[PDB]
This record gives sequence, C-alpha cells and structure tokens, in this order.
Amino acid sequence: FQKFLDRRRSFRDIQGAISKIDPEIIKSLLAS
Amino acid sequence: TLQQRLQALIESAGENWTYAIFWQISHDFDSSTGDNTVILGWGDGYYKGETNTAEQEHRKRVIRELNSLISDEEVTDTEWFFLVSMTQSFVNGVGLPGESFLNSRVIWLSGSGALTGSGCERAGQGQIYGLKTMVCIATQNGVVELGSSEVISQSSDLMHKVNNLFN
Repeated sequence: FQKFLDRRRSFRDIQGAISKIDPEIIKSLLAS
Repeated sequence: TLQQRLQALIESAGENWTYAIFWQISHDFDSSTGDNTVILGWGDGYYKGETNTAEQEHRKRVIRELNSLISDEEVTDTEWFFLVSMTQSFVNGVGLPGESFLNSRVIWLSGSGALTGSGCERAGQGQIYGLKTMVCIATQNGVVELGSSEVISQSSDLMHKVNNLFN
C-alpha cells in the first residue's frame, strides 16, 4: 500500500533475536 | 559477541554461504555412568540466505509466534532448516558436529551426492531442504557449521577465517 515506513518482522529480520531464544521453547512451538 | 563473529565469517567469506551456526559445548552429569558427558548444542547463529499449504501455514504460524515474543512472507526451506536446527544437540562424537569436535577436524561435504551419501542424518535432511554444501569446523569451545544452497569445495581460506574469528 505504498508505505515506505518500513517495518520488518520477517524471519530474515528477527533471526538475531530468535537465535537467542531458549531451544526448549523453540521445541514446544515447533511441536505445536 | 558470537553472532557478530558469525556474521563476520560469511560476510567476508570467499563464496556464498547461506548460514553459519556455532554449536556450543556443555557438560551434563549422568549419575548412571558417572560421566560428565560433553554435549554440543545451539550457541548462536546467523542466517544470510540469497512447499505446500499445510507446510507453509505451519511455518507462518511459528514465525508470528516468535514475532509476538520478540516484538507475512513465505518461509523458505533454508530459513526453516536453519531454525529447526535450534532443537538439535549432539553428544561428543555423534553426528556431523560431534565427529568434527571429538576428532578436531574439518568435515566437508560438497555437492548433493556428498550430503546424502554421507549417512549423516543432519546432512541428509540438509539436502532435502535445499542445501548443497555442509561444513563442520571444530574450534576450541565448539563447532562452527556452514551451509550453502550452492556447491563449494574445500578452501583453506575458509578454515583460515574460522581459526581467526574463534579462539
């Protein structure tokens, strides 16, 4: 919608924060 | 810190590496064998980069849940392989990262043949999810792993960089 803005919440953009999350939490989220 | 040096490694790398992972040592005390067993697990990581409905809906859900925690594009197989790798750990000697560490050597699987032909499940899955090259390089406190959707052959220039960026 022609916003520049820009907002980044894509994986590529939050991986740094994701990598710091405790693996056991990633297990549960991935287990659904 | 670690993520910085992981990004450093592939933002200067000779070829195009998709990601880089530091597998980190720890020790858990198994009271049965009395062995302070050494285990490799997720330390940090850096993804750089370049399916079906049931799959992509599953992945998109996970990504927005993490987004909810921290704070809608499709999720490529390499991004997804990178992420699910956070779940994996390796007893010393076991698997591609554990073999590299226990034996203090570099293990270079180049080409889709190498990956599937290795008999390492992590390398096999990697081929499934778009990787063409997998490398594990042992350092002092763990293993640095590089992966790529391209096919890359053993450069000492790489093993050079890794030795520098890590003790």
